[PDB]
Amino acid sequence: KPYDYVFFENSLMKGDYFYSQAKYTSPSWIKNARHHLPVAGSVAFTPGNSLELTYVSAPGGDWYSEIQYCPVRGNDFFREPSTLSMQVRLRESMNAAALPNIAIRYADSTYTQYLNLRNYLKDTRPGVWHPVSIPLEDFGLNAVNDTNIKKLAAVALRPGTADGNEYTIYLDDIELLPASLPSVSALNAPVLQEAKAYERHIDIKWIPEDIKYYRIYRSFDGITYQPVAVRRPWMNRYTDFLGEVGKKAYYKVTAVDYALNESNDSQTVSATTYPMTDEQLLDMVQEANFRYYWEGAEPNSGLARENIPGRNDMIATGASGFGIMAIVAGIERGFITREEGVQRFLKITSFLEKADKFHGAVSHFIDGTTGKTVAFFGPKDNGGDLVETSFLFQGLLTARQYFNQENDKEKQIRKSIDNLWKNVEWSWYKQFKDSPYLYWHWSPDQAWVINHKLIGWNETMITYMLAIMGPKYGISPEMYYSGWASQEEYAQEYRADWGRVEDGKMYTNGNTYYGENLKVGVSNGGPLFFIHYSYLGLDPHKFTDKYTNYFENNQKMAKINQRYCIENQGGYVGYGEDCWGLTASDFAWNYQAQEPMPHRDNGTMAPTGALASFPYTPDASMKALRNYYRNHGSFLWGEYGFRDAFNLTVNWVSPLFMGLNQAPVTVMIENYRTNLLWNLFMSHPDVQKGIQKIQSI
Ligand SMILES: [Ca+2]
Repeated sequence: KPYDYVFFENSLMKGDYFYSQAKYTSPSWIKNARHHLPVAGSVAFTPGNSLELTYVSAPGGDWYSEIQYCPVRGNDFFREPSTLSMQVRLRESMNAAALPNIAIRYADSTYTQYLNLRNYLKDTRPGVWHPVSIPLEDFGLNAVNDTNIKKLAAVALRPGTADGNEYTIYLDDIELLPASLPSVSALNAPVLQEAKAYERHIDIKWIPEDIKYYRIYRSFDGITYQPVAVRRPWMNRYTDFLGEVGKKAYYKVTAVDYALNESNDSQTVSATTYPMTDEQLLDMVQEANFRYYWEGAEPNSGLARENIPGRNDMIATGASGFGIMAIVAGIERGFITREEGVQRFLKITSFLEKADKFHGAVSHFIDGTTGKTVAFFGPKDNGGDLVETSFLFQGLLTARQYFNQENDKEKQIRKSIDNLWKNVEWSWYKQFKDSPYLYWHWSPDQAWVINHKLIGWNETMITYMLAIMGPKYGISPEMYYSGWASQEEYAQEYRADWGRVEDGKMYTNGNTYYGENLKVGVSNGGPLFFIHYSYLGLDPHKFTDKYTNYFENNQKMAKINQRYCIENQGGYVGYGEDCWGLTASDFAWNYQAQEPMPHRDNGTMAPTGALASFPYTPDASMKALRNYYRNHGSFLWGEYGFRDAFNLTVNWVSPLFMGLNQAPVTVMIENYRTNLLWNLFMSHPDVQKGIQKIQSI
């Protein structure tokens, strides 16, 4: 599906808008918070909010503003646009010439020509939203399409007439649209299924034609409704964070087409928030994250999307393994029935049967509609990803132990998984017969070009575990020491290269951080997801190598991370006992692999850090959960659990939910609660054998 290339719809944060700039040279002025545009929460075309553009264009002064396109992982396919559409509202009547000049800033920081905004404003009456359409043509833009649209970095704004007066205009729904607006033959209300209240929020969900968005209406009395949110068609769900307990709200949803016609109302649903215990909070968090892998699954495969909003069709195989485990948990927790689960797993297993194999391994990314590998990370990564394969198969072997009933469907699930599992040629990923290491990747056409050795401490322990547990194409248990825990010079250098410290370059570490002596681990543990991914199924309580027991050591990493965060050397806003777990996520412009280390901390906290650490640091993780939900939920709690990351220091929250990050929360919560996934995985015969073999060295 194509996205609209949107510069602004709504700020997920209050106050100011991360993806904007506003600056000035006195005697001119533009209102800004840390050179970001203010977010007006009291006026909006698409509810939530709009951007406030309050300025003084004074003779001899200047101001500049821009609204920056927010890149989102996998947001690569867009409608071919012809127009820059905005909604513009003037607070006061004004000379139209005092309105801003407008341009588009390219990715290289050159600009289009500036146009007077007055020329696209039929009506300059204040206190009403005016649709504006600027043909891209008028900026002197040639044909815009997927190959070049991302060079349209920002909508730039400059003074009109320097008349020296203060004007406030509001800008909303700044986006590129096609010349021909998508239309719909009929514009029907979605079926609004229910409202589900929790403590601070109500979740509504509906079932759906190329509409623009759903508009959500809320009433506190059932009589008068106000528009509270919009949801794009890729989200059939809305999370209304009331922030208030015992609060009744009624909800009504309409569908809006690109012409901004509105369907009739859905049925009205209501719910009332109520106080929640920690148990209820765990349930809710597990459930919301589960949604990502259930209703949020790529529908053909049943598997986990890399991210939402992201590629519609691309599944991530590692995240899918995590999600598989989230789904098993979700069945046990009664979020879905076993039969629903079974149906999903029949689809999952049939799809994985058909997916491209690379010596039995899977690629990182697969197109869920075709089974074909997607070279999402570049043309070299177009074949097997053994680590992702291991994450997938950690999930599948867990599922295989779960679906143990003697019926034809669970038999088929089991059959399929056993065969998929047996046929992962782990040994192939040695590259050489005598390689001390597994390799991360193998390309069908470029062979070992990426050439990344699997060297711990990092996230890849389960890759070695599963490689060694593989019943047909297993590798020697010695590979755990020669590869994963390699003492070679090269492996030492590899560790120090990413770690930027010498600590843990010997696999073993032995240094103390925040009073915790870390037996194993690069630096003070690396991104905290290192103690999650390989330990969703592999029970770290039940694996001990010659250096350490892993629950003990992993738990130290969690505590170290929390203690770093409490200490908060960086002075980052909101870090503390209830806000910790530095780990990898997308941030504003790029991926970052954050750690409890100054050079890998910039104020960005991914909730998955603390939350998937539950089994290790339950109280600390429960504190995080409570904080994230009750204090930060207005921006941080969403339809698929917590947003991927947030940075209170720069006033940013992630626009996405990440396949990698949501399931660990469900799964590790579950392992803390019942040991479910651990017990499942650890009961697998091949798993037991491999562990025995490794521990007997
Ligand atoms: Ca808006």
